Amino acid sequence: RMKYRKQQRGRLKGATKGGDYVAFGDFGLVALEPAWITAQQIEAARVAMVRHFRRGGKIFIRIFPDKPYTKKPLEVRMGKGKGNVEGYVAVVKPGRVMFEVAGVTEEQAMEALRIAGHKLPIKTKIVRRDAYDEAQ
Amino acid sequence: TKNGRDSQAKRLGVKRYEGQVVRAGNILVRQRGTRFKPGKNVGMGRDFTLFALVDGVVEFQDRGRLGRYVHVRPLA
Amino acid sequence: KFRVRNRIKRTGRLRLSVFRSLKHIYAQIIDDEKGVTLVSASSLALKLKGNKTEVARQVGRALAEKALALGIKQVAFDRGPYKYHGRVKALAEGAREG
Amino acid sequence: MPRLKVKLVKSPIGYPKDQKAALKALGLRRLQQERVLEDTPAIRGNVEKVAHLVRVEVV
Amino acid sequence: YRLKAYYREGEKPSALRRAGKLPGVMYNRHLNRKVYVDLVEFDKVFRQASIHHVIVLELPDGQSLPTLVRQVNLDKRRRRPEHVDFFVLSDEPVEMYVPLRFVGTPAGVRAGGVLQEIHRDILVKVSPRNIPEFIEVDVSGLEIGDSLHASDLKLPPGVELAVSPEETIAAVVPPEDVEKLAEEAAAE
RNA sequence: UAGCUGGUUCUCCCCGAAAUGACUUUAGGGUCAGCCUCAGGCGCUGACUGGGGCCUGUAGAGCACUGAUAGGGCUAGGGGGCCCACCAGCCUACCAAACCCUGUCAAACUCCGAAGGGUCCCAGGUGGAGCCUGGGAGUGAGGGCGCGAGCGAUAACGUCCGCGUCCGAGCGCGGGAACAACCGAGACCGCCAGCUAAGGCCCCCAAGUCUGGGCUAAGUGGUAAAGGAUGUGGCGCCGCGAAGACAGCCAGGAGGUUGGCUUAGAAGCAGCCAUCCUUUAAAGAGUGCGUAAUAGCUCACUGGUCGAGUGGCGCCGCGCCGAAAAUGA
RNA sequence: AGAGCGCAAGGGUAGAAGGGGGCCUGACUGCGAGGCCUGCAAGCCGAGCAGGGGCGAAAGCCGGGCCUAGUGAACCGGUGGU
RNA sequence: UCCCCCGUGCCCAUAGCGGCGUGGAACCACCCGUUCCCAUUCCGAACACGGAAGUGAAACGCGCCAGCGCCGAUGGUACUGGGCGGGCGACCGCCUGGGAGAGUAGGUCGGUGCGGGGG
Ligand SMILES: [Mg+2]
Ligand SMILES: [Mg+2]
Ligand SMILES: [Mg+2]
Ligand SMILES: [Mg+2]
Ligand SMILES: [Mg+2]
Ligand SMILES: [Mg+2]
Ligand SMILES: [Mg+2]
Ligand SMILES: [Mg+2]
Ligand SMILES: [Mg+2]
Ligand SMILES: [Mg+2]
Ligand SMILES: [Mg+2]
Ligand SMILES: [Mg+2]
Ligand SMILES: [Mg+2]
Ligand SMILES: [Mg+2]
Ligand SMILES: [Mg+2]
Ligand SMILES: [Mg+2]
Ligand SMILES: [Mg+2]
Ligand SMILES: [Mg+2]
Ligand SMILES: [Mg+2]
Repeated sequence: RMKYRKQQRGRLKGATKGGDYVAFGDFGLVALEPAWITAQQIEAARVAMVRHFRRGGKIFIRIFPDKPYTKKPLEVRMGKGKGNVEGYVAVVKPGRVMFEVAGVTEEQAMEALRIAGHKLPIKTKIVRRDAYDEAQ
Repeated sequence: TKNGRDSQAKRLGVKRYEGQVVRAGNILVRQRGTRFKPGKNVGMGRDFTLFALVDGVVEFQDRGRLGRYVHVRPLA
Repeated sequence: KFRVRNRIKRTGRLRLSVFRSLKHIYAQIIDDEKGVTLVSASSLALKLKGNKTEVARQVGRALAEKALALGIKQVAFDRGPYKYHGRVKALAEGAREG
Repeated sequence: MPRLKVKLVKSPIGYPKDQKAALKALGLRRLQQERVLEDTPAIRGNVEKVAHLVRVEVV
Repeated sequence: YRLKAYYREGEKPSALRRAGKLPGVMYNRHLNRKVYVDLVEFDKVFRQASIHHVIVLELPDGQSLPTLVRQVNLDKRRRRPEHVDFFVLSDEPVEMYVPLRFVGTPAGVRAGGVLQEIHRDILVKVSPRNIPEFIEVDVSGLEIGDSLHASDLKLPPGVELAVSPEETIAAVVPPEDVEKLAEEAAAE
């Protein structure tokens, strides 16, 4: 990344913008609850996704962490926290689309996304595709 | 750390509003630069202060490209 | 270019828009805050002969008569992106000389 | 502007200042109080903001 | 396709949904009317119907209008349609996203590749009479690392690409298993 | 001397606060301001409200600036290769600026932008309203709770700001078992009167073992999660079915082929890829177990048996596991 | 308008506040209606008036730098005048 | 009363980028010349002066087209004064009043003052 040091905490209101639509691939993974997803949680799901089906197709990770996660070294109250301990996170709100595979069968995706679900803190759901876009 | 710092509040912005009677010289509105332009019977100072030159009522007139003007319609 | 024009606008009343042609030289006493011309003594497009400079002097005197008739006197001249020296000079020159 | 019977039933205790001042403008003292006022535009707005505290009647 | 529509007026928008009706509105260059379809009906209908084929709406007025959903407001928080538009056609040409059936076995899949696909549909100016269920895509000579653009599309008669003459259509990306995981874990 | 602690004596009557701001060798003290109360003045100006004008940059949304940013195309530059130094040309499932498209993020980004609030004019508004002058204080540790933010760990009866409230001072009264601030409700005194508020209406305990309609058999109720499971009920979708379905049952479950490559050894059953034909009512270039490897058991398939339903999927409610603590439950 | 506007950042700005040349010293004295901000003190804006002076043909502008930081009550004492 | 022009103010892009076409007697610009007023840190490019020919190319004025810029409803959401409910929490839902942004249909190569010249 790149920008500067620290950022506010902020609350996680309605599941508004934190939500989209299967923009790529065939299948997808949607969050049911709000939460800051850690960089490790992402890597955890990603590796587990590709490691399941070897030489798999293409995996799209729509979300992206950029919020500095603050934290203090087990002391008290001098200034703002050093943060960075857990690294970064992404404002994931219900409805959002974290992962979505492509160029692969339905069983591989059904299992891989299911697996990559446990790698994530939030209770999730898997959506097919339908045709819901925006046209005529 | 080394951060706790901030110059106290200058308390700027719109002082007088439209539909308000005013004397002669009343600082109608203080501003940072040119968020508002002068106008009919309305002068300004170094700090870009808007103030009446006559006696009357304040009025606002947006004009897109030109900007937002403010003036006082005389009457007695 | 019209900085000068805007300077006079806020100044007061009775502007004197001196728009000159390469051969003509018009002149109007427009009052802002309403947009209305008063004494509009044209030049070549009016009656005068053919001598831009001397024609200017007279057309200026033309404003004077018509103006002094309506009870006006505020010499709110309007350079109108023009250097004061030649044609436009004689304009306010003759107009103010009487 | 027909009459407007308004009876107080919900104690203002615990509600914001403005609401309290409303029942003062309407002249409402104790609980279960009667008070017949006109139906003027302003008087409406005040009885409206406290509708959850009183039961309005069209007389 | 068909669809049983009705006229709206004052029925509460939210309370309407709870019953079983999907709110919506038809309109065109001159028309404008509050309508509302049925959830279950519209669902199965719009499933195949989507936004490529035309669907006439049978109003109680016996009027058969050749409409097609110009837009849909998908509800956040677990996907589900909230609102639906219905652009009515006539005879003047009209733009719209037409389907795209990519057919063939790209050289990419041979050397172990990935079925990339950009525009699964393309907007194109076209007369109302023309209703191509789809357009043939000659994707086959496409090898890994290659791609296909809009300037290389096969257009049927009486139609034009209402898009940029260079836009992409699809591609062929590689896998990403062990070679990347092992290499990336150390190279990062 | 004590800007510190402790004490400060009779009665009834009206009103009635603060625990904030600014400066302080100031922080548990003061000065002015704010909030309380008298006295004398002024008299619809008060709080709150209707209508109208004006100001502003948040929730939200957005990507037009500043930046970040996933994937593709195009493309300057760097690296590797074909190739020869006459130094270019070409490829490059490579690193990758700029530009376009697809898709996003932001307190210190904003093309956009409410509910609302602030203020002036017009009108209701007679209240322990308000404005002016002067006497008198106390107050300058505040706390919960709700909402919006920061800090914290999206910990704390935590902390620090804003808007409001209650305790403070209403530890007076009812409910919540008991409990300052949660819900009701503002106590001048008297009555062996009646209606009601919250919450209740089997007993301790006042009031219906009241009425109709369902859900749950766990003592859930009597309140713990990711995750897990033919627990039970209700709605919608799709497949097979009396031209014979689901399950079990009777037999077969075959050739090339010991599918190609590979392999000490893979023979549908260690590892990689290809990805037919015959017979037939049926048997697939083959699912599980076994074996060094074959042999052997199995499913889908077909037929007979058999005879009325059956399987999968999604959604709504209650419930189960997940669940281990110290004197007696 | 993404530059510039001496120096931080913001609001502003080419319909100049930005770059150049000419003349020149209002980087005046004596005042100050009426205001913003405000507990106090302090800070900030300022039309218009008089004397007198600069640039301009003139209408007119000038009581220091586009602007918001570049500062210190009182006391005690120094130097020049009245 | 009506049409085309010159000036000049108003609405502040639905009035512009652009592609094409039109207009010259009259208005306007360009064009001739540099002696005089005046000037370019160098140039009569511009600022200035005395004015015949030629042109309407440049620029400007007037029309046409929607490829870009721009304006953009309707319906439904997001959010929210005020009132109320559910969870352990992160939070979620209902009544009333209010209500964008985005996107879709669509709309635009401008309207309008006063004075003046010509028919
Ligand atoms: Mg999970
Ligand atoms: Mg103190
Ligand atoms: Mg005091
Ligand atoms: Mg936001
Ligand atoms: Mg108001
Ligand atoms: Mg409090
Ligand atoms: Mg109290
Ligand atoms: Mg109690
Ligand atoms: Mg009750
Ligand atoms: Mg248990
Ligand atoms: Mg700038
Ligand atoms: Mg200058
Ligand atoms: Mg300067
Ligand atoms: Mg003061
Ligand atoms: Mg200062
Ligand atoms: Mg003087
Ligand atoms: Mg002293
Ligand atoms: Mg021609
Ligand atoms: Mg909009």
